[PDB]
Amino acid sequence: MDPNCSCAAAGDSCTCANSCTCKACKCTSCK
Ligand SMILES: [Cd+2]
Ligand SMILES: [Cd+2]
Ligand SMILES: [Cd+2]
Repeated sequence: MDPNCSCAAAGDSCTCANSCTCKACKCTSCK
């Protein structure tokens, strides 16, 4: 369930290099 952003999990491999989805991503790959 991706509400606004389900990244910054530390360890896991988020996919913010292809196409971001989070509505409120805070990853350095999408500011
Ligand atoms: Cd990410
Ligand atoms: Cd992102
Ligand atoms: Cd995110």
